[PDB]
Amino acid sequence: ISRKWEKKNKIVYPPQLPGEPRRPAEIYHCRRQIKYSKDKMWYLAKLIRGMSIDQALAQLEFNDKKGAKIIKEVLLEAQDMAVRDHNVEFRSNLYIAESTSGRGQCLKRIRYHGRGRFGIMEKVYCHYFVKLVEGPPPPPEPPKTAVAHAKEYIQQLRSRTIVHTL
Amino acid sequence: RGHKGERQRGTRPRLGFEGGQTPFYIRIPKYGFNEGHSFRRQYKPLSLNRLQYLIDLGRVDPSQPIDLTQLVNGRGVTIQPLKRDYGVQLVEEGADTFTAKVNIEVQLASELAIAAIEKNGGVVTTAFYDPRSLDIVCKPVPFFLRGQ
Amino acid sequence: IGIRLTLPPPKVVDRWNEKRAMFGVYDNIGILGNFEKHPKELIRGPIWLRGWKGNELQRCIRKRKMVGSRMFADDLHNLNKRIRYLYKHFNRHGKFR
Amino acid sequence: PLHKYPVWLWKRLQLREGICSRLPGHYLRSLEEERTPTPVHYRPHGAKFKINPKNGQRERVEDVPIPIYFPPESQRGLWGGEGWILGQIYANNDKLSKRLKKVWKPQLFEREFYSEILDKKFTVTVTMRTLDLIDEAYGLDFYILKTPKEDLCSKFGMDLKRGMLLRLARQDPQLHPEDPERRAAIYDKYKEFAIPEEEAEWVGLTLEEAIEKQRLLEEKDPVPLFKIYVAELIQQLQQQALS
Amino acid sequence: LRNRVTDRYFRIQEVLKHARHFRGRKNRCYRLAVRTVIRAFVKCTKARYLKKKNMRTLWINRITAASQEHGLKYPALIGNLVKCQVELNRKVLADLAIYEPKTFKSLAALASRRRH
Amino acid sequence: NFKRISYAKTKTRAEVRGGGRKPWPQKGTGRARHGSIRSPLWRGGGVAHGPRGPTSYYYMLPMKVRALGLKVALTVKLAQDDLHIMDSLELPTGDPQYLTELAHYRRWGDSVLLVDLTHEEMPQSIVEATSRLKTFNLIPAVGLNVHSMLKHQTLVLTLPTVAFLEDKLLWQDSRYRPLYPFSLPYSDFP
Amino acid sequence: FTPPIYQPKFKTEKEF
Amino acid sequence: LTYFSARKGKRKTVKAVIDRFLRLHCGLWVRRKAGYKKKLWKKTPARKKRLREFVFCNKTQSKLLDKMTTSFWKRRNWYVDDPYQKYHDRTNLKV
RNA sequence: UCUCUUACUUUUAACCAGUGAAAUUGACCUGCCCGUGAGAGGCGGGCAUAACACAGCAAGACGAGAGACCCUAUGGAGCUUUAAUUUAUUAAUGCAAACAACCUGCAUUAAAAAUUUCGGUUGGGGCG
RNA sequence: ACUGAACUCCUCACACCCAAUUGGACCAAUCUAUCACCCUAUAGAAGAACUAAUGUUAGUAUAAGUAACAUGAAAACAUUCU
RNA sequence: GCUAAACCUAGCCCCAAACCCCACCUUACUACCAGACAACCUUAGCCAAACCAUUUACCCAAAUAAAGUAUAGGCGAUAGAAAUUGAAAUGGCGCAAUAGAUAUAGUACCGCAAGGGAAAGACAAGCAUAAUAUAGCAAGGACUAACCCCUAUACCUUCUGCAAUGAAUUAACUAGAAAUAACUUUGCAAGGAGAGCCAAAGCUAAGACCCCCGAAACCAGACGAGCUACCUAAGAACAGCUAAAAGAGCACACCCGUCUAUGUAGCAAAAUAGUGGGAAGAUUUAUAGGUAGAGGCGACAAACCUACCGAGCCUGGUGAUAGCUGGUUGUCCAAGAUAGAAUCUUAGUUCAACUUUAAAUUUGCCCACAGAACCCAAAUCCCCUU
Ligand SMILES: [Mg+2]
Ligand SMILES: [Mg+2]
Ligand SMILES: [Mg+2]
Ligand SMILES: [Mg+2]
Ligand SMILES: [Mg+2]
Ligand SMILES: [Mg+2]
Ligand SMILES: [Mg+2]
Ligand SMILES: [Mg+2]
Ligand SMILES: [Mg+2]
Ligand SMILES: [Mg+2]
Ligand SMILES: [Mg+2]
Ligand SMILES: [Mg+2]
Ligand SMILES: [Mg+2]
Ligand SMILES: [Mg+2]
Ligand SMILES: [Mg+2]
Ligand SMILES: [Mg+2]
Ligand SMILES: [Mg+2]
Ligand SMILES: [Mg+2]
Ligand SMILES: [Mg+2]
Ligand SMILES: [Mg+2]
Ligand SMILES: [Mg+2]
Ligand SMILES: [Mg+2]
Ligand SMILES: [Mg+2]
Ligand SMILES: [Mg+2]
Ligand SMILES: [Mg+2]
Ligand SMILES: [Mg+2]
Ligand SMILES: [Mg+2]
Ligand SMILES: [Mg+2]
Ligand SMILES: [Mg+2]
Ligand SMILES: [Mg+2]
Ligand SMILES: [Mg+2]
Repeated sequence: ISRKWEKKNKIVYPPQLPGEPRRPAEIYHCRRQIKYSKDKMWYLAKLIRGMSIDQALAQLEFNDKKGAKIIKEVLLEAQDMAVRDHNVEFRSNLYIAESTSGRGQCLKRIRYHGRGRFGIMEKVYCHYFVKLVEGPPPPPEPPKTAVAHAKEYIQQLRSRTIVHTL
Repeated sequence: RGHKGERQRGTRPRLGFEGGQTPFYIRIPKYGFNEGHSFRRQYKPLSLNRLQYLIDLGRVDPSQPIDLTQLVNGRGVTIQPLKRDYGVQLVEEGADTFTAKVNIEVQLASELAIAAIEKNGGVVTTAFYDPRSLDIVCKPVPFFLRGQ
Repeated sequence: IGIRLTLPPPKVVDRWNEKRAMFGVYDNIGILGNFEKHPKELIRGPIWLRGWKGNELQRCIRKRKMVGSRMFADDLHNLNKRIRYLYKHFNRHGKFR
Repeated sequence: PLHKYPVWLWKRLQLREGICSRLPGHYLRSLEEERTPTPVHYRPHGAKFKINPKNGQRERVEDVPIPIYFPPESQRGLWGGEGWILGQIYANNDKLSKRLKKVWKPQLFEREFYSEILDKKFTVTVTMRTLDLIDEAYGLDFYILKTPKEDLCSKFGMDLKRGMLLRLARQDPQLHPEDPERRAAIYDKYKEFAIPEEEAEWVGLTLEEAIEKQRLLEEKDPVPLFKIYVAELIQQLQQQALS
Repeated sequence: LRNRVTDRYFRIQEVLKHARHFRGRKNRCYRLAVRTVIRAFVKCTKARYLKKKNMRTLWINRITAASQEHGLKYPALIGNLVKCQVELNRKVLADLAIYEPKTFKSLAALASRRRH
Repeated sequence: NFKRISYAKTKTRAEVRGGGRKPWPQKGTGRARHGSIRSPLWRGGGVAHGPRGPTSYYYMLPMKVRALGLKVALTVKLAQDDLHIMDSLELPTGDPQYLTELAHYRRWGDSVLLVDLTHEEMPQSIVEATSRLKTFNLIPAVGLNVHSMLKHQTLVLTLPTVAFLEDKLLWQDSRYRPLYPFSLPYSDFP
Repeated sequence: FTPPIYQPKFKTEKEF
Repeated sequence: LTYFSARKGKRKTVKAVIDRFLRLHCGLWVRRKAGYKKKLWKKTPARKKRLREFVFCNKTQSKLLDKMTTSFWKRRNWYVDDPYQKYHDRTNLKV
């Protein structure tokens, strides 16, 4: 197995110079071996990707999926450790920079079929990972405008060379 | 190994099999070419050329009687009693240049070889040896180590 | 992934231990000792292949001939089966005749 | 691995160990020695060498005995070394025909034999060969005493041998009691076969019977240590008094 | 397992490195990668003929365009240049068409004059 | 190689435990056809062409060839200045340090092979000195061989060993073809 | 008819 | 044939070959002609003369016979009055 | 049942939640017409063509998984016989052996069996 | 007329486009001898090289989060009701 | 960044040496009454003979040699002596957890049983980060530029050649074993070789070369009648109505299984629902026992004998055999093509032809004339030149 996500909280950066922008705090947290499909967990992780901590908690509190409660508990734990151990001033000043689900260690069971035949059921487990970054959630990428499209097209037109000649 | 078949599978028929046609080595009539081959007596030839060569090189001493023991000890002849060698036959080859006075005891001797030996003032006698005596004569030291 | 991720522990070989240092001694016991002993008498190993060599079938035949009576029961059964199989293979299989 | 000894030597090794080692030497030698039985079911070669007509050369010839099967009934009778031939034949006596299993059995008769040394009449299942052998030996007692174990090939025959030999060795007066002259005449007639009784006791015993006999001979209830210690203490006190 | 292969990692990587820019499992799975890498190399080898063939086609197209700008057809231009003993090849003629229009104009005028 | 006896051995599919029954029927299961669970294709199955029993690698070069090899090794040592003749192997002391320092001073190799005539008459001083050394090896003359002569950088011979080796190796030249093994009595051979 | 083949139980009874 | 016997591990000789062919030491095999004793009354004198002859074998036939016999049958035999003593060697042969 | 089908209920279904198989799978960035080939998603010529879910359908993917038909093998096995080979074994007799019974050996005849084989050419088979 | 090949020429270089089979030149890794002592060399060996056996074992995919499975109702969780 | 990935000794292999309290045969592991049954008896067959029918090596009691000789033999496949001769004496160019023992264990588990029999302990694939953009074996040529342009009928194997076969993918494992000659390189040389053997340049030594998986089977010895078939002993069940002592009627329980539908990896390796037949009998059924594989049993369906019986199952012979199918793993170069005969042979083989390597030597191919039949075409053959 790998446990690099846990270690990512133990990296200490050198002290910043006074004439240097304040480095936003980063908090890595995880829950391992959740009795849940990683494919089902992926939808909740994708849902709360990029959102503020409070918005994610609000969205998860009203989601019917089993993994929603687990992700909410993980996020609450991450918020607590962000305040206690990572010197995050405000609880709510956090956004989910990364939220992914990973395969866990799974168990194999026998599923009996109808003619003395069988399948191998897998008791699926999943991991769940969050990185919380201190600060407002970054603004969503603005949609491409017609002006931007035309600019890109004209740049492509200007990039043309006379190919396969002197 | 080639493409599929007996030869590629490694199961081609025995040597001499011809695919069912009666084999060459069986369709030929039996003839007694080798009947009694193992009971035919064999005599290693000792040409007068070879005898003169041995005497000249001193591997065989003509001043003493020359018998099969002396020939073997001088390495002039190699006798295999197990291969039905019954001894040495004198061979007329080299008679016209034989110039040695020798007392030689062989098992067979051609008329011309006897003539050459006697013309040089020597003596030749044909003496029989059974296989056991022949083995003992050819290699006496192993027999002496047998303690019999 | 069929590769080890660490260097194996170093393998130190003493080229001058007694065995290596005296290797080869008495290989000329015959030509330097009036042929009282043959160099093959220096060979230490199975009694049935001291100073002798053969293919697997000949080795198995020799083993059965020389120590077959002292072999364990199932080892001897295996040797008999092996001789039978090797006989069939060497006398009936192969590219050549 | 390999056994230290060949497996066919294991019986001999066992004989050299345990109670079998305590067995008397003459009996052990009798077991160890093996002589080929007299040819019965095959004609032996006249000589050791023969001029085979095919090539006219002198070739060695050996007599390979036919394997004979002796059913357990034979051990209760006197078959003169005769037994069942379990073999095979070629139908119509040509090798290119079928090969058939064939059992040749001897013709068995029930006859009554009187043993002079035993003064008893035995009804014995017998063969014509056994009758001829008895005639050649001039009587049942002579046949039993002359014929070795291998040629006799009968547990009953060897028991008769042991009985006759014990009778001779002991000069037992139970042979025709009240007729000492007749008893002495019988013993004189069979004098040449007499052997020591210590040896006659073990004649014809199977290995298991001999082991049981030896175990019975050497079985002794242990002497109480009271007696041993009393003897030792009395001896020590005698030594102290003398010194 | 007296002798076992220990280099299989590097033997696999030698092919996978050439397969890394493929689509799908052809860039990962050696069984699939090796087949597509062999096809890629065979295509690369065979494409050296098509590169030369297409370059001449491109040169002829460009020369045709440039000469039609002056009323000449490509066969007329090429043939009359040969007859005037100008041995400029098609690559050079296309280069002159693109980068020296006045020189190409001179060549076209020369070819038309020779024709007349 | 002539002394080599490899003891590597693998079990064939006949000798691996079990594997008598056919695992599943030929047809119907949708699986590959197999006759035993111990065929070489299977995990835990036999080895198709593995090493078979203790195998010997024994062979004899002609004794003339072996004697010639000894002669060539001696000529090579002499020509390359690795051969040193001693009147005797007697040492002032049995101290190994003396022997090592002597070799270092005389610019001998890192390894020395000292050869004395017979095992019994070897001086006690040299015996004690060499018994404690790894690269200085002392052998009787009858133990001389090409492998050890090549393993050791320098070869030290005594004069009796030189005479003995000359006699033994030159005898191979001008000798008859044997009538029987030379261990048996001959007219002129000790 | 070919009877079904059952795999060994240990493959499916494994636990952490 | 048997390349490795079960008792000695040696190569065996096909005795059908020995009963039929004579090997001259140089490598030639001599044989009789098939049918040389069969129904001579219905054969012409020329055919009978051809059949009564001792005949050499092919190169491939000789190679087959050499494979089917062991080295014992390919040795020098110094028989007393061998009729084939002169034929055992080749003379004035170019390639 | 049908002309000729309809309506409703339950199950199934579809959506939400939990759990979670199987056959299958060369890789696939997996279109249509005509042609080619004896049968084309992939070849040629045309045509079409932003990108992905979901629910249906069953024309194609020579669909999947099994099976049938024919032919072959100096492959098996079974069956029947006036196929070949035997009669070891039983059952009868006969002759010797043991002095009628019983039993041994050698024959002959049967019963019961046993072992083994299935040449080649002619769409197949019959008769050839 | 031109276009048009791996044909031919051109600059340079050349052993470098048949199945079965056959001849040859090299060679990965491993072990051993002796080196090197750094990760190599000269040799000797051999369980000595896998895109393919409905191959064996293990892992994980695809089909698929599909097929399929399950707990009568309320409640004070006492109980009552269907 | 998940899943993973890696590791080294747990042990094992081949040699050498050495000869290695109580309970329990009854239903085993059961303190404690009339014994007596007590064992012995050729292996067969697979297989080779290309069928098969006689035949076809198999712990031997000193290796080597005699010798693959004498002999035997559908005289053929093959088998094969002896006389005689006389060998001395704690290690690994073994494995390192798919290996090495099956073994962490004959355990778990599977089977009624005999039997079978494991696994494992210390950034591969798959996914995620990060779905997707016209067009197409997914690449190549390229290009400023990912795509757009142009070119391009997946791989293996089997077919004459494309169709057919196999392949989800990763990792590990997984398949050319050897003699008769030859050739090459040493040694010595009319002799070689460390007895035996060969020798009219030979002899000695080395180097090079002969795969893997798979039947249906056959035989031997065990294990099986807790299913089923039949039987034996001793039991049990059969309402109600009608009829009256019934192989009676209707119809419960019970037994069965006519028809339909559902189900078709199912609840089920034969079930469910309805319908239907029998239901005091030649009935159904519990218990214990018996008959065993060429055998049993059979109200004969070749039915049944532990889910797969035109002949059970297990183990062994056994790595059966397979002229059939499939597979047969580094790089590079080179030479390399259809072809007659025989054959229980046409799915094979042997010889020839072709082919490859090495070697020796001198002619080889093409062909101008001249020349090759009477009966009554195109060309071919042959060879001075070239
Ligand atoms: Mg193949
Ligand atoms: Mg073929
Ligand atoms: Mg087995
Ligand atoms: Mg194993
Ligand atoms: Mg759901
Ligand atoms: Mg079409
Ligand atoms: Mg397609
Ligand atoms: Mg759809
Ligand atoms: Mg299909
Ligand atoms: Mg061109
Ligand atoms: Mg060219
Ligand atoms: Mg391998
Ligand atoms: Mg692989
Ligand atoms: Mg595979
Ligand atoms: Mg899924
Ligand atoms: Mg679906
Ligand atoms: Mg559903
Ligand atoms: Mg056969
Ligand atoms: Mg293991
Ligand atoms: Mg990966
Ligand atoms: Mg497939
Ligand atoms: Mg029952
Ligand atoms: Mg009633
Ligand atoms: Mg009724
Ligand atoms: Mg019935
Ligand atoms: Mg019927
Ligand atoms: Mg069954
Ligand atoms: Mg096979
Ligand atoms: Mg070529
Ligand atoms: Mg025929
Ligand atoms: Mg065929």
